[PDB]
Amino acid sequence: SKSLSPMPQIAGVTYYGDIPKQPKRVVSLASTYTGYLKKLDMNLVGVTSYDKKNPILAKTVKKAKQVAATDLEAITTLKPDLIVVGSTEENIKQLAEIAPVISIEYRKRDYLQVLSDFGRIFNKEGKAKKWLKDWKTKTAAYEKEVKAVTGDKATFTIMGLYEKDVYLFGKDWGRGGEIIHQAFHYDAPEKVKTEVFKQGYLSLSQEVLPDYIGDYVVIAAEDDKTGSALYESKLWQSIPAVKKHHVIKVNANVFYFTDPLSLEYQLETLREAILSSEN
Ligand SMILES: [Cl-]
Ligand code: NA
Ligand code: NA
Ligand SMILES: [Zn+2]
Ligand SMILES: [Zn+2]
Ligand SMILES: [Zn+2]
Repeated sequence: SKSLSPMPQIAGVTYYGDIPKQPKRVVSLASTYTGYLKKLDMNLVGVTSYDKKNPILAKTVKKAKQVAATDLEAITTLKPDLIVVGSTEENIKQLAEIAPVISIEYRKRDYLQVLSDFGRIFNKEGKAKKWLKDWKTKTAAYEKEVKAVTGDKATFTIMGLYEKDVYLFGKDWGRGGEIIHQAFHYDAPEKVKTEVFKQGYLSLSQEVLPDYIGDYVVIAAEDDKTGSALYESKLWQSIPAVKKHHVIKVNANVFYFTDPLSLEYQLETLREAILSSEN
């Protein structure tokens, strides 16, 4: 009985059932996408734990219930007309019995394309287009502002800390890489381009970190103590970028994401942090 989405065929997008064009009660089970749906003025009745822990996005979804993909009863009771999942979810069959499902395979469309793709699915092209135009202009302007500080050839490395582990990231695996490498067009060290960019991420032992850091490093973490032992180490303190105060420590609870709401916060945060590196 719902007016239907035109359900365009788009790389990475799979539809289960007849997707509504104008869903009124959306459950997002994919934190990668929740804020895209919010930007397009969807009514989110269910979101994920990650969404509730995202201090920027959470402010806009207070009325949504936190749910996990296993919460068949809670999701049913929310009476959704659309469920959104990532393609690695394992109970899509059961979810699609509750409501139509859109399943997205990560990385098939880039962080900007995802928004315009949802614009086509929901006939919200104008909202997507306006946001994307503003983003293009603003990021070009900000690229000039930050390269006025660093120079145009400065290298950046994206890093994240989790538990006792260290990771590097490329241009399209979160942690600020989309803004640093795609929006600001900062280069990365050669070793990062060669070893990290294709896969998107790389597990590293701490002792080799100096070899992967050039001018600047952006480091994501979920709490301000995860990195404490690393930061006090002689190894870390030996790195030229560290000596120069070219370390930018960011809050992973928002910096994991690439939705428009998270990005707006990240963009201003990174712009200000690059300026502040020269205080
Ligand atoms: Cl932050
Ligand atoms: Na966590
Ligand atoms: Na500023
Ligand atoms: Zn129950
Ligand atoms: Zn550029
Ligand atoms: Zn400096």
